[PDB]
Amino acid sequence: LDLAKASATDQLKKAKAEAQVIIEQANKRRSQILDEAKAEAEQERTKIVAQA
Amino acid sequence: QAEIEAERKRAREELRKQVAILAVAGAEKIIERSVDEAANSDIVDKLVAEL
Repeated sequence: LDLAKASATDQLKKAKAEAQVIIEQANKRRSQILDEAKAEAEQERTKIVAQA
Repeated sequence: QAEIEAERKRAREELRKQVAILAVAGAEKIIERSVDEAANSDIVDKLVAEL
């Protein structure tokens, strides 16, 4: 009992934190991706209505 | 987008200066084709005095 539930516990929560981090990596990862997108878009726009 | 407008306006204004300038040439060629299409005879004596 002790051995099992122990291993499961540790691996479990360790796995937990790892996962959370991963979510963060994707988080500001794809999120930052979003910000950059915002910038580029902005450029294209200024161009467009300038052309106007 | 805002800025270019004023300039374009100036351009048209010059088109007005050169426009009035062109009034002369229009009087000129005016009488000219008048005689051409007169196509009967041309008496340039009669002064239409076109602007």
